[PDB]
Formats: sequence, structure tokens, C-alpha cells
Amino acid sequence: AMNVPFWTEEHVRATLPERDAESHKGTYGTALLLAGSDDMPGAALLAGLGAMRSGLGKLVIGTSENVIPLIVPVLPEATYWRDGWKKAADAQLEETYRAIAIGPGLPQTESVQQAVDHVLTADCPVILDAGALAKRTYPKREGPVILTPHPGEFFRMTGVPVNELQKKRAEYAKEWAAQLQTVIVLKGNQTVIAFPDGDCWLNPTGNGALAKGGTGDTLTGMILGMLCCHEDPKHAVLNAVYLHGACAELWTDEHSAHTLLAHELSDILPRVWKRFE
Amino acid sequence: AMNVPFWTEEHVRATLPERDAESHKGTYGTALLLAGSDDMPGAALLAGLGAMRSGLGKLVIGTSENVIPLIVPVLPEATYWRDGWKKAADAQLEETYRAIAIGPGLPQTESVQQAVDHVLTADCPVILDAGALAKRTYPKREGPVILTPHPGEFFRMTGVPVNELQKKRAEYAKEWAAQLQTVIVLKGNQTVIAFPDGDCWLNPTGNGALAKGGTGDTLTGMILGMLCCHEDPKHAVLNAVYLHGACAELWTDEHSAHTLLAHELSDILPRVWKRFE
Amino acid sequence: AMNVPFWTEEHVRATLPERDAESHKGTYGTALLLAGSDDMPGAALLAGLGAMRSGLGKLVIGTSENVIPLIVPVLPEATYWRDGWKKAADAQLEETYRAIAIGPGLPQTESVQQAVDHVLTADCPVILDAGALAKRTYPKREGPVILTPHPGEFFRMTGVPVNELQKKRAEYAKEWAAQLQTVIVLKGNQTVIAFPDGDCWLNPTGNGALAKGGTGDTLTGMILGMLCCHEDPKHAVLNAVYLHGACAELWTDEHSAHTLLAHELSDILPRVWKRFE
Amino acid sequence: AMNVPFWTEEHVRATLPERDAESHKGTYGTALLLAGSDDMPGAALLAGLGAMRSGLGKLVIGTSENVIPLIVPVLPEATYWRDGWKKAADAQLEETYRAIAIGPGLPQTESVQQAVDHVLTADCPVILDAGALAKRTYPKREGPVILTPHPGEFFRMTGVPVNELQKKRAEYAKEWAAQLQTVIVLKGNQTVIAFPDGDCWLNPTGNGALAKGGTGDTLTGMILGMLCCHEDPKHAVLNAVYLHGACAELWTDEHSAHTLLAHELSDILPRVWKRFE
Ligand SMILES: NC(=O)C1=CN([C@@H]2O[C@H](COP(=O)(O)OP(=O)(O)OC[C@H]3O[C@@H](n4cnc5c(N)ncnc54)[C@H](OP(=O)(O)O)[C@@H]3O)[C@@H](O)[C@H]2O)[C@@H](O)CC1
Ligand SMILES: NC(=O)C1=CN([C@@H]2O[C@H](COP(=O)(O)OP(=O)(O)OC[C@H]3O[C@@H](n4cnc5c(N)ncnc54)[C@H](OP(=O)(O)O)[C@@H]3O)[C@@H](O)[C@H]2O)[C@@H](O)CC1
Ligand SMILES: NC(=O)C1=CN([C@@H]2O[C@H](COP(=O)(O)OP(=O)(O)OC[C@H]3O[C@@H](n4cnc5c(N)ncnc54)[C@H](OP(=O)(O)O)[C@@H]3O)[C@@H](O)[C@H]2O)[C@@H](O)CC1
Ligand SMILES: NC(=O)C1=CN([C@@H]2O[C@H](COP(=O)(O)OP(=O)(O)OC[C@H]3O[C@@H](n4cnc5c(N)ncnc54)[C@H](OP(=O)(O)O)[C@@H]3O)[C@@H](O)[C@H]2O)[C@@H](O)CC1
Ligand SMILES: Nc1ncnc2c1ncn2[C@@H]1O[C@H](COP(=O)(O)O)[C@@H](O)[C@H]1O
Ligand SMILES: Nc1ncnc2c1ncn2[C@@H]1O[C@H](COP(=O)(O)O)[C@@H](O)[C@H]1O
Ligand SMILES: Nc1ncnc2c1ncn2[C@@H]1O[C@H](COP(=O)(O)O)[C@@H](O)[C@H]1O
Ligand SMILES: Nc1ncnc2c1ncn2[C@@H]1O[C@H](COP(=O)(O)O)[C@@H](O)[C@H]1O
Ligand SMILES: [Mg+2]
Ligand SMILES: [Mg+2]
Ligand SMILES: [Mg+2]
Ligand SMILES: [Mg+2]
Repeated sequence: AMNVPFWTEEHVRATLPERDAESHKGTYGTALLLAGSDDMPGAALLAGLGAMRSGLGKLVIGTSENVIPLIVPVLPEATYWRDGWKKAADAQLEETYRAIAIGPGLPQTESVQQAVDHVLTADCPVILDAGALAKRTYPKREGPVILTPHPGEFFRMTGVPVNELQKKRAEYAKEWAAQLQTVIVLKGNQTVIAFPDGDCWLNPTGNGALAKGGTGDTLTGMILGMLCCHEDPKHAVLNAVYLHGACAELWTDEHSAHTLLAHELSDILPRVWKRFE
Repeated sequence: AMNVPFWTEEHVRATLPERDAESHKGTYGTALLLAGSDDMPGAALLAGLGAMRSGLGKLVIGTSENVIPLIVPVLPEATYWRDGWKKAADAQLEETYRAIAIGPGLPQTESVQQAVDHVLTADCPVILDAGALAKRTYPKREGPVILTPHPGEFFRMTGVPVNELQKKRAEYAKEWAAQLQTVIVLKGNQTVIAFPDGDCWLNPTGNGALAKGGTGDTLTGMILGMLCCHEDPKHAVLNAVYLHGACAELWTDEHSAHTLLAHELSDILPRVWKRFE
Repeated sequence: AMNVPFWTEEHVRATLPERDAESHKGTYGTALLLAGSDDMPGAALLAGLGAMRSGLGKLVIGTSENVIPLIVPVLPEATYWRDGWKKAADAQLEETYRAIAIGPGLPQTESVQQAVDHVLTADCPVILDAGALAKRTYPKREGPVILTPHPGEFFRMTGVPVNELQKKRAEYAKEWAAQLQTVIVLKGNQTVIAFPDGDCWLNPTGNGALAKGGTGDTLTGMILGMLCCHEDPKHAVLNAVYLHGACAELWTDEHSAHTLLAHELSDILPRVWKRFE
Repeated sequence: AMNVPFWTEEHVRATLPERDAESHKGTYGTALLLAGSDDMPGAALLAGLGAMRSGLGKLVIGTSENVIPLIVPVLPEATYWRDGWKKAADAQLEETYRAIAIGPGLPQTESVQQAVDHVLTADCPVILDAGALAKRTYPKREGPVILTPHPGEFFRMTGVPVNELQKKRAEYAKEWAAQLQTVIVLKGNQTVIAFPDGDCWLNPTGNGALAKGGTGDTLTGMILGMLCCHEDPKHAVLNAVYLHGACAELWTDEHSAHTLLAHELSDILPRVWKRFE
């Protein structure tokens, strides 16, 4: 009804970054991922793989001691801030990060909110997902805050019931991005990407292969990595959401949509991203 | 002798579900898998991979603390109910599940039977396999109970000796499905799928590549996932057994039947299932 | 000089077993693998993968508690006898196995020899490798004993110096197979397979891709599995040694011989074995 | 400005070693890798995979107890010296190694320098990387010492600021290789390989796919393995640096340069190395 435009293949091709010959890992920054807990460890691996696949320089994973060993053999390229998401509840970060994500596989607790409050004093884009999403307001800061709710999480954030939300997705997402002054990636078929300056887009990619545990955890990681290699954080968010869906569409060419596992999205991204270069 | 019909490719094609564009993981439900023990941990990974490959929305694995870390790196998409199969012995489940499986890699003990008794008070289909199979009766409930014995397990359940059973497989399977009022998937070459309402089918797929440890553990998982995406639980059971065998037949096109490992069935299923769409 | 014949492709094709449609895992037996220690854990994974790829029904791995978790995610199809190689030092095995292997990654100790002495009271073929190879004699028993030394291990077994051995490999291997009344698989380019009844063969397959840690550990496993699916244990040994080498020759078609990792031999075997069917 | 020649495909083809039919693992030696720590475990897996892929006979990894289990499932072919990098601080090595590398994922501490001092009393090539790089001098010894700094590490070693270094890379690398009497592999686009006898080369391979955490850890391992199979250690260093870059160039043919993970370099090397045979 609002005629929200799609972020199309043409926009993706025009905005994906180069990886220059005269670059090193520092050029692409160090990201921090605060994710994973004892009974939801896998979300950290999923988001970590999404992040490292998505063009960052380095990744530090701040997770519980028991989660670390479960990541290493699959994603040996990441390093660790031991019990980092718990530690983040106690103090401002002393390390400089290019971008930070918090929430996948974290319990939805006040301690996690304390960690969010500390991370927001950093000068970098911050993504809040999953257990880091709550009903709250956000401090004025320079770097964007990017919230990635599915409709259930949006209800938790706003009190807008899911059945009402789903009738007017872009309208609600835009209204709340404006009110909160955050980016809102309202997930679902035709994901809405609403910016607090009023810009808004729909994502045209993806299918029901994505309707399975873990896929949003992977997405959070993809956004985190893309924030590190794109000059414009808006493009990073839009390209992450687009390519995430494009990976599922590649899968379904020769595989049943019932059968995708989220980590395979990260495995598919290398070839999919090349197509748009 | 009874002229039991085969569940054929035509029946599979006619009954496999769509994965709608306007779905999310909740559409396809959360399954519970109660499996894996200290000296048989791998059965939990095998059944978990089968389940998550088979069209569910989410999977919770209730297994021993020592088993959890062995699953995560391979199947990061699952979450955990820590010591869940032991905990299930103590109380009705407070969580709602779309379908539940219990038994792979569980010791054949009275505590496991206590867990079975608690899970059966849930209102969902329940699969009993392996260490959860015993000589017993089943309470009247709305959701189907699906037993998945091989002939040795059927002897344990019924007292019918294996050598006698194997001469009259469909007759025994039908008789006992009726007596117990459970589904019985009596495994073997030409697996019998006997329903307590008298319907019965033979499975036409599979080969001796399946004659190796773990393959029945994978099957239990495949049934669990298919119960979550099929409207008719009968079709879910029949399609799981069929596709499980079809995966082994794909394998043997270019690989020796002596050399299959059960987890590869789950890896093959994506492409095999696409063929029937 | 003795004109020892090669075990050729024709002999392999004539002797590889069928996997019948009317078989189950029990048809192909349960093997026991006694392997792996705290600072050499990987040998257990290598031999376990070789075994399960090679046509057995089930595999029990008797290894240290700390080794178990390192196997499971890669070879979830195996089950465990916790601290089994240590436990085997204390008593005859109460379980019936189709075939047993002992030694890969085990320290070369008197306790391991105690375990060997207990395993030899079983009525099945037994393979001794690596840390289970010592200077000793063997009791009269029905099942074959198969020793798998490289030339260094043969020196340890016999006192024949390596430089002397390597000039007259088949002569020494035959002499000592006769004296000990064991099979001896004397490894190296042109591996010698010497039977205690005087039969002897050379293996024509393999290349320097195999000249790297772990490949003999994989071989022990391959022999173990092949003993479970071949009616004639002689053929099992000969086909294992042949196919092990054939896997390296496949690898080198498109990969450098400097770059093979032993576990990949197990990954290649499915396609290689199909070629000989 | 100095007209430093490139180490070209022709030089690689002329100097890569054969893997003879009449070789065994001992022919290619046992390497020691001292790498990996609790919050940087993955560097040990990365360097270990690079090493074992690169033509050694055996690899011993001296790492922390907590790191060992994270390597085994992915690189089962390696064995361990438990807490070896810490133990190396206390005494000369009693074991003979073909080549030794120290530093990836090790904290940059005086204890690591103590380990370096002990390893240098061995008679073999030694590679120092990462946490083993410090401002120091080196004792006269027969085997080469190979330092592998990126420009930040070179600043730490020398006091030459990065912005100055990067204007005159070959000049500085040559000057300091001469002063220290070590090989210096000064990383970056157009890596400089400077020998203490005055020979110097530029590497023509690689791209921004390498500008991500872990890739230098992999390289250290590749050098370690190549030192074991090349007769001339100069060629080993030059071929490792060249092939490492060539692997990234293969990747980018069909994958985006933003998306490479370092361990995949090791996975690509088998096919890339074959191209130069
Ligand atoms: N492997 C791991 O470690 C995994 C970890 N994970 C972690 O689990 C944590 C909890 O996150 P979660 O999303 O699983 O559960 P939760 O917040 O209760 O939301 C469900 C509610 O939202 C609703 N709803 C959602 N989408 C909707 C739509 N399109 N349209 C309509 N309704 C929609 C849904 O509605 P329903 O289907 O019930 O109608 C239900 O009410 C979090 O930390 C996450 O990172 C998971 O990613 C799993 C894999
Ligand atoms: N990796 C893991 O964690 C693994 C875990 N697993 C777990 O192990 C547990 C025990 O289950 P299991 O099936 O291994 O042994 P068990 O119940 O003793 O049955 C064998 C008996 O049945 C018979 N029999 C079977 N089929 C037959 C047929 N077609 N036709 C005829 N006879 C037939 C067979 O006969 P036989 O060959 O002796 O004549 C023998 O008497 C269970 O929890 C399972 O999940 C396993 O899946 C292994 C991988
Ligand atoms: N990942 C793991 O867990 C791994 C574990 N492993 C475990 O390590 C344990 C020790 O076994 P191992 O074979 O590594 O050492 P060891 O018995 O000292 O033998 C070397 C001696 O033999 C000689 N020699 C050998 N072949 C020869 C030939 N063709 N021709 C001539 N000489 C020959 C060689 O001679 P050299 O080269 O010194 O002249 C040297 O003297 C064992 O339990 C094994 O399973 C390994 O498999 C590694 C991967
Ligand atoms: N998965 C794991 O276990 C991993 C483990 N690892 C381990 O981490 C440890 C620390 O090593 P590290 O290289 O990450 O950090 P560090 O020494 O602080 O160097 C950065 C400094 O150097 C500079 N700089 C570098 N290149 C440059 C260039 N071309 N041109 C210009 N400047 C350049 C850079 O400059 P900047 O970008 O800031 O301008 C910054 O100042 C080590 O043990 C390693 O093995 C890592 O490999 C990660 C994966
Ligand atoms: N049917 C669908 N079509 C397109 N995208 C979907 C579909 N189902 C799920 N997704 C995407 O999958 C992810 C689910 O996130 P979450 O529930 O946090 O795991 C989001 O990126 C969704 O937009
Ligand atoms: N020879 C065979 N032909 C067809 N299916 C088989 C064969 N051997 C085993 N299977 C199947 O493999 C599984 C074995 O289950 P289980 O013994 O519980 O692991 C069941 O699905 C069997 O029907
Ligand atoms: N150059 C080679 N040619 C053929 N086979 C080889 C070669 N080097 C090693 N092997 C085989 O690799 C294995 C090495 O065993 P081991 O030393 O116990 O790991 C044996 O099967 C050897 O016969
Ligand atoms: N843009 C680039 N072009 C070529 N090689 C690169 C590039 N960025 C990084 N590398 C290589 O990647 C490795 C980085 O090492 P390090 O920082 O120790 O992980 C070295 O081998 C670098 O020369
Ligand atoms: Mg989510
Ligand atoms: Mg079973
Ligand atoms: Mg050996
Ligand atoms: Mg480095």
C-alpha cells in the first residue's frame, strides 16, 4: 500500500564493495559477536560463520567457555573473548571494533540488556537480535543501531500483536524505526528494511527453505560482516538481507526446500556473491 | 501372501508437502528428540540430522550433558534440553511439541519407559525406537504412536521369534499394530508399515547399503521431521521410510554398497527429495 | 627373486563380496577396534573410519574416555567400550565380535600386550598393528592373527635390521609368517602379504601420497572391516591392502601426492570400490 | 626500485620436489608446530592443516591441553606434545625434528621467547611467526631462521614505522634480513622474501581474499611442511608463499574474494599444487 520499493539485483550490484589488492585484514576491521549460551550454543557458530563469510577482517566471538570449543573446529578463523557477553555487562569495551552484534542464542535477560547498554557506548554500528531484543529505547549515538526482529520479537518490542503487524508490515516497521531511531529489519517473506531517516525497502529474495531454526542467526552474522566491508552501513544491511535470501533460492534449484540447514547458507554465499560481482 | 501394496513413487509425489512462501519456522513446528547416551552418543547426531533435514521448524534435543557438545559442530541448528531424556522420567512435558521421538542410543531401561509414559501424555505423534521399545501396552490418546522395530526389537516387543516373524512379516506386523493400536514400521528389506486401522504398505526402496549401524537411528529422525511438515501423519511415516531407502539407492549408483555411512543418508536427502517434487 | 605374484585387479574383482538385499547389519558382524590414546587420539578416528567404510555391520571402539568425544562428530556411526583397550588387559572379552583390531595410537607397553593376550582367546580374526606389535610368539587358535608392520616394526618384532630386510622383503616376510604362524602384511612400496601356510602376494597399488602419518592406521581399519564382509579372511587382507593403495592412485590423478591426508583415503574408497564391482 | 625479481611459475615448476615411489613417511620427516592458545586455538588447526597438506611425513603439535581436542576431528593425522610450547620454555628438545615452527596463536610473551631460544639449539630450519616475533637477535646456528612478519610485526621487530616500511618494503626487508641473518618473509600484497645472503624475491600471487584472519597462520604451516619435502629450504619458503597466494587466486575464479576462510586454502592446495607438477 505504501509502494515500498524492492532492493533489487541492480542495487546489489551497484553497491557491493571491492576487495582491493592493496588491503590487509585490518582494512576490513575486527568485528565482535556476542552470542551463544549453554543450551543454545549453535547460534554462535551460525552467526560466526555468517560474519566471517561476509567480508570482515577479523572476528572475536564473546561467548561462554563451554561454547568456544564447539565453534573452533568448524570456524577456526575466529578468536575469543572468553565469557565475553557476560563480561560486557560490567564495563565499556576497551577494545575498538568495526561493528558489534549481540543476541543470537542469548537468554532474554536484564544482564543481556546491561551488555547492550555497554556496547552502545562504542562508536560503531551495533546489531541487536534475538535475546538482545526487548521493549526499550536507545541513546543518541553516532553509529546506527540495527534491530532484526521476526514478527514475534517485534511484538515483544512494541506491543503490536503479530496478527495486526502482519497486515501492515511496512507501515509498522517504518513507524517504529522512526520512533526508536533505529534500523528495523522486520523479517519474514518480503522482509522490510526500515531506516530511521524514513527510507524503507522490501527484500525480494528468499523462500520457505529459510523457515527453519538458525537462519536468522546466520543473517545476524552476515549483517555484521557486511558492515565491516561496506562504506555505507545501509547498503551492508540491504545486501546482507538480499544475499541471505538469494542463497536459499540457489539451494532450491537442486535441493528440496524442506531440507536446508542454516549453516549451508554460509557455505553457498561464496558462489552466490560472485554472481553479483 | 496378503498382497500388501507398495507405497510407490506416485504415492510419494502425490503426498509430499509444499513449503509455502508465506511460512516461518513456527509453521513447521518444534520437534523433540530424546536420544543419545554416553557410550552411544552418535545415535543422537544421526537422528538429529535426519530430523532437521526432514522439514521441521525447530528441533530440541534432550540428551545427556556429555552428548550435547558432540552434536553442535555438525548440527548447529538444534537446541538442547539438558539431560532431557532423564528429566522426562520425572514429569509431564511443560513445553508443546509438534512431534516427539524417543529411544535411539538410549539404554533399554525402566527409566526410559518412565520417560515414554510421560511423553505419551502430550498431544502429538510420538515415535518409539531402539531403547524405548519394550513389551508393553499403550494408553488411549489422540496422537499416533509409531513403533520402529527391526525384527530383533519386534521379538522383544511380542515374543514372536525372529525366524518365525521373518516368514510372515506383514501378517505379524498387522496383527500387532491392531493389538497394540500403534503404527508399526517393521524394518528390513521390504519394510512393512502397518497402521492400527488396518491399512498396511510395503516399502519398495533401499538396499544392503543400509545394513550398517546407525541407519535406523537416521530413519527415526526422518520420521520425526516428516511428521512436522505433513498434514497426514500416515504419509509422513510412509514418505520417510521411502525416501530413506531412496537415498541408499542414489548412493549405490556411484559408490559401493559396502561403504555407506548413515549420516550420508541425511546429506543425500536434499537432492533425492527434490526429484519427487 | 622368489617371483611372488601380484594380487591384481582381476583377483580383487573375483573376490570382493556382494551386499545382499536380504541382509541386515548383523549379517556383517560387529567389529572391535582397540586404538587411540591421549597424545595419539587421531589414529582411532582414522582406523574407525577405515573400518566402517569397509563393509562391517557395527563397530565398537574401545578407547580412552578423552578420545571418544573426538571421534563422534566425524564418525557418529560407531559406539564405544569406554577405556576398552585398558579394560581388555584384565579379562577375556565377554562380547562376541566378528573381528578385532588392536594397536593404532596405543603406547607400546606390557599392558597392551596383556590386552593382546586376552583378545587372542576370542574366536575371530585379530589384527595387531603399531603399539600392539612386539617381539613375541602367538598361541595356537582357530582364527587368523594378522600383523601389519612397517619395516621399523618388523625390526622390532624380529631383530632383522631394516637395511637388511629391505633387500629381501618377501623372503623375510614369508620366513617370519611361517615361524610365527601369523599373517604378515609387511608394508612399503610393494607391500608383501605373507600367509603362514606359505601363500604370498605383492600389492601393486599405491604411491608416495601414502608416505605420511596416519595412512597405516587407516589401513588397519580397512582390514578390520573387510574381515567382516569377506567369507575368506585371506581375500579380506589382500583386498584391503589393494584398495588402500588404489585410493591413493585415484587421489593423484587430480591432486599432488604431497598433499593427501589419510582420512581422505576413507572418503575416496566408496567410489574406488564401486569401480571393482 | 631495486628491481627485485618475481618468483614465477617457471621457478616453482623447476623446484617443486618429487614424491618418490620408494619413500615412506620418515623420508619426509617429522615437523613440530608450537601454536595455539586458549583464546586463539584456531591458529593451531590452521597451521597444522597447512603443514600436513604441504608434504611432511609426520606432524607433532605442541599446544595447550585445551586446544588439542579442537584439532583432532579436523586433522586426525597429527599427534601431540601436550602443553608443548610451554614445555619448550624449560629445556632443549630431546626429539629430532626435520623443521619447527613457533608462534601462531601464541601470546607475545617472554615465556614464548624462552621456547624460541630452546628450539634454536636444534639443528633444523625454524620458522618464527606471530607471538614468537619480537625485537631480538639470533644466535649463529646452521639451520635457517625464517621470520614471517606482516608490516605490524616488522615494526615490532625493528622500530621502522609501518607507513615508512610500506614505501620501501624490499629495501627494509633486505636490510633487516642481512642485519639479523635471518630469512624475512615480509607479508602483504607482493610479499618480499629476503634471504640473509642477499638474495631477494617478490611473490606475484594472491589477492584480497587473503586479507582476513588466519591466512598467515595457514602460511606458517605451509612453510613448515614444504621445508620437510624440499632439499633447498630457500625453495620451500618461496614455493609456500607462491602456492598460498595461488590458492586464493583459484578461489576467486568462482567465489567472491570477500568470502574465503583460511582453512579452505589448505583444502584448495591439493589441486593447485598438481597444476605445477
Ligand atoms: N541453533 C540455535 O542455537 C538456535 C537458536 N535460536 C535462538 O532461540 C532464541 C529464541 O528465538 P526463536 O525465534 O526460536 O523463538 P521465539 O522468540 O520464541 O519466537 C517464536 C515466536 O515468534 C513468532 N513468529 C516468528 N516468526 C513469525 C512470523 N514470520 N510470523 C508470525 N509469527 C512469527 C512465533 O509464532 P507462532 O509460530 O507461535 O505463531 C512464536 O510466537 C533466540 O535467542 C534465537 O537466537 C533460534 O534461532 C533457533 C536455533
Ligand atoms: N552410533 C550409534 O550410536 C549407534 C547406536 N545404536 C543403538 O544401539 C542400541 C541397540 O540397537 P541394535 O539394533 O544395534 O542392537 P540390538 O537391539 O541388540 O539388535 C540386534 C538383534 O536384532 C536382530 N536383527 C536386527 N535386524 C534383523 C533383521 N533384519 N533380521 C533378523 N534379525 C535381525 C539381530 O539378529 P542377529 O544378526 O544376531 O541374527 C540381533 O539379535 C539402540 O539403542 C540403537 O539405537 C545402533 O543403531 C548402532 C549405532
Ligand atoms: N595421527 C595419529 O594418531 C598417528 C599415530 N601414529 C601412531 O604412532 C605410533 C608410532 O608409529 P610410527 O610408525 O609413527 O613410528 P615408529 O614406529 O617409531 O616407526 C618409525 C621407524 O620405522 C622406520 N620405517 C617405517 N617405515 C619404513 C620403511 N618403509 N622403510 C624403512 N624404514 C621404515 C623409520 O625409519 P627412518 O625413517 O627413521 O629411517 C623409523 O625408524 C603408532 O602407535 C602409530 O599408530 C602414527 O601412525 C602417526 C599418526
Ligand atoms: N583464528 C586464530 O586463532 C587467529 C589468530 N591470530 C593470532 O592473533 C595474534 C595477533 O596477530 P594479528 O596479526 O591478528 O594482530 P596484530 O599483530 O595486532 O597485527 C595487527 C597490526 O598490524 C598492522 N598490519 C598488519 N598487516 C598490515 C599491512 N599489510 N599493512 C599495514 N599494517 C598492517 C595492523 O595495522 P592497522 O590495520 O591497525 O593499520 C595492526 O596495527 C597472532 O598470534 C596470530 O597468530 C590471527 O592470525 C587471527 C586469527
Ligand atoms: N518463507 C520465507 N520466505 C523468505 N524468508 C524467510 C521465510 N521464512 C523465514 N525466512 C527468513 O528466515 C529468517 C528467519 O529468522 P529467525 O526466525 O530469526 O531465525 C529471516 O531472515 C526470515 O526473513
Ligand atoms: N538389506 C536392506 N535392504 C533395505 N533396507 C535395509 C537393509 N538393511 C537395513 N535396512 C534398513 O536399514 C534400517 C536398519 O535399522 P536399524 O537396525 O534400527 O539400524 C531400517 O530402515 C532397515 O529397513
Ligand atoms: N611410497 C609408497 N608407496 C606405496 N605405499 C606406501 C608408500 N609409503 C607408504 N605406503 C603405505 O602407507 C602405509 C604406511 O603405514 P604406516 O607407516 O603404518 O602408517 C602402508 O600401507 C604403506 O605400505
Ligand atoms: N591483499 C592481499 N594480497 C595478497 N596477499 C595478501 C593480501 N592480504 C593478505 N595477504 C596475505 O595474507 C597473509 C596475511 O598474514 P597475517 O596477517 O599473518 O594473517 C600473508 O600471507 C599476506 O601476504
Ligand atoms: Mg532469530
Ligand atoms: Mg535401530
Ligand atoms: Mg603404522
Ligand atoms: Mg600472522
